[PDB]
Amino acid sequence: MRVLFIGDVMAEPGLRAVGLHLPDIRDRYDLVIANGENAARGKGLDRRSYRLLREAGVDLVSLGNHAWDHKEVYALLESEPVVRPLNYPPGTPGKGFWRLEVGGESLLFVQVMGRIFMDPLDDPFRALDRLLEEEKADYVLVEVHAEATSEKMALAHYLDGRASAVLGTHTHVPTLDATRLPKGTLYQTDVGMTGTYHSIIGGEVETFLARFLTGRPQPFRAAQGKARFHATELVFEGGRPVAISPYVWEEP
Amino acid sequence: MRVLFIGDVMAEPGLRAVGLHLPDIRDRYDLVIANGENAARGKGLDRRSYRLLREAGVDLVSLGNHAWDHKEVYALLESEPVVRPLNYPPGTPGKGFWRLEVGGESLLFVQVMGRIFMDPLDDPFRALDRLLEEEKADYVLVEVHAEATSEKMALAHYLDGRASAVLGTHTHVPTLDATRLPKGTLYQTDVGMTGTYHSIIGGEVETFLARFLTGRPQPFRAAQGKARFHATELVFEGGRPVAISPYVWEEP
Repeated sequence: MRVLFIGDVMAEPGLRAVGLHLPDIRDRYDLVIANGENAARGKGLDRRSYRLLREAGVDLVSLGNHAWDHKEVYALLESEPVVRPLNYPPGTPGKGFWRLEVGGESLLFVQVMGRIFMDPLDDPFRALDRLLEEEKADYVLVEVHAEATSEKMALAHYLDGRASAVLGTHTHVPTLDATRLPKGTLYQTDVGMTGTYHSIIGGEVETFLARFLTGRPQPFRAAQGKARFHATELVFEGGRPVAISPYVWEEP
Repeated sequence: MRVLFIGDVMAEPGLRAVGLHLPDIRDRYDLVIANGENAARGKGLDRRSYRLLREAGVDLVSLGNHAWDHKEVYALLESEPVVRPLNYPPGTPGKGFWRLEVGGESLLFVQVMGRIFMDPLDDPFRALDRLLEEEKADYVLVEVHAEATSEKMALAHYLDGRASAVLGTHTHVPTLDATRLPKGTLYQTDVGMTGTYHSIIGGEVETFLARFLTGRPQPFRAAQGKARFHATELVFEGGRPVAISPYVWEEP
């Protein structure tokens, strides 16, 4: 099977890039997965954004810690192809994984959340052991939403030979390190954000700068401008991880 | 002038890569700068590491938060082309910037330390303002050694039009976002590490994997393996930043 994972869809720019370009390339994949944690104006996921992602060809959407920003996410999380970090404590709405079926083969998608430099949560390492224990598929893709590169790599290595591929997100900047670990698992530190980089982490330049220059609070505002579409191609065949390719498209 | 910035040279592997490869391409540049903060076994810069980097063709070595690990740096800081973060408080040994000379033109190089998810230091934003006011040069290259991508992009935009180029480091993974800001400043979140990626951030996989699984301390151990040479090329001509290009060389 051929899978395309779309990195963090920011606000309008991110949504526009996906809706504008994905249709032109959907023919090339069996499944498309995209992180839509900030798909709604730069904060949370809402019904509108979700429908737009799906209409562009997205089969499954992952979140992050900005997942509870909208009340519209709960409805989505319980009846739609949407997943929040598995890493969350018991009694947390939604699912931490999703099983995708395609042409006789299955793919288990798991999103997990890093802990260093972030809010304390369940051990992502052992949460993955428990999940891989009771859930089997031909291929396993694990999204590591985290700040620390070492933590992402520690998870990749801990998952080597078990997961088919491990892709990191949340850092909003694409990495040039796509490779395969010793036991054959594909890995990339960060797929990057899809949205406009004519910003600072997707936020409005002056607003974030003021945030850094004054040390005082600043209303979050999403930047607007031409965007970039960042995703990573993954090929899985023979129960094996075959290739990983960072992809990029620019809004004319 | 053509400047080459070699990203965080890790341990012996990093050193081996620069020693073997830099000599082969040195003639292509007027200036070569390399972050050597982890050059000594992974922690600090010693006489052997520095001498090796200089022998390969490195004109100026930068440090960072691991600059004080090896006490041999203090003597190096007083007489050799070595700089530590400008960001540090008064009374800190060594210089925080350095002026290089080529073909009559001048290059002001400055390294600055990030503050988010790091030990608190002076405001780098206003520190750069103070430096750029008193120090002038045909060109200005700023190294932003930080963990947070938002802080690196914030420093880049605050420096737009003022610095010829702004390159990030400390993350140990090259970013595929080399571009130019509105006022013409060249930028890149992270040049990446030069050393063996058959590890995690350069440490032995088991060691760091044990740190995440047990939550108990593990002394740091540098990993040995085949290394990669990661750097970024900078073209400065006519007094304007002309181009930025990530560079890669794999050790066979």
